[PDB]
Amino acid sequence: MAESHLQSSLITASQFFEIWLHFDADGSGYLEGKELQNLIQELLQARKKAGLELSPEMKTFVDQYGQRDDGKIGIVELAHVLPTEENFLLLFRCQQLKSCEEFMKTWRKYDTDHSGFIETEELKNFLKDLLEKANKTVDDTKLAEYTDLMLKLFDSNNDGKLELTEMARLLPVQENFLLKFQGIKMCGKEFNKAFELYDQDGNGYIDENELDALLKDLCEKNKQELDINNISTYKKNIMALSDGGKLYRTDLALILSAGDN
Repeated sequence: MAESHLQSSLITASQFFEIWLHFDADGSGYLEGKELQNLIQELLQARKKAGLELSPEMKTFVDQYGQRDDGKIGIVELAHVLPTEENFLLLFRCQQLKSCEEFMKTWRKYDTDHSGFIETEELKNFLKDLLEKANKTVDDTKLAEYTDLMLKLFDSNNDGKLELTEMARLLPVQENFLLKFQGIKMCGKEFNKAFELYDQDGNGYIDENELDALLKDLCEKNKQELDINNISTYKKNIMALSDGGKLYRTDLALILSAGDN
């Protein structure tokens, strides 16, 4: 299949997601390291076989990732490795364009007062906002393939909505608190209760401070994913989805919800 779509056309997100899924054996929602040496090995092949020289990015993705055995890649890394959508990717990397933790700040803006996951009509609208960011307005071919990959590659329960791990899979794992935040999954139930704990005034609202008060649990819970150094930062990022410096938990829960859906 790769061999066909890899160097076939500018393939959409589910396709490139499939081609990459081909080697994405551990289905960890990310290409592995060896799988990368195994995938990237198929890339240079898709080129040699499909009669296309390997693009500096594929040949380099291979030169770069051909040794990322102790490394992993998200949807965005592979999204643009293959010529799936040089245009749709503009929003694809919109997560990594300036910041992994910052873009997410914008992800919740349209999320209807930030429900914790975008909607079908909202996310479908969200991609548009991506268009607003790319300053190009990625055509239907760019944003649709995207709109769908958002709710599909992350389909919590298949409602049509969007959670973070999709945006987190297409976002920059490099500094994203999410890739660690997923494993950081306390539990939507502990989220609700801890949050309530952070809700010291009993007002139903958590501010960017409680956020670090949230992380304090987290770092002590997993210094492997939550460092008390970046914890204040982990409080900062969830904050990115909060409301006017005061967070409505519907924004944080998504950061570390086990996947309550």
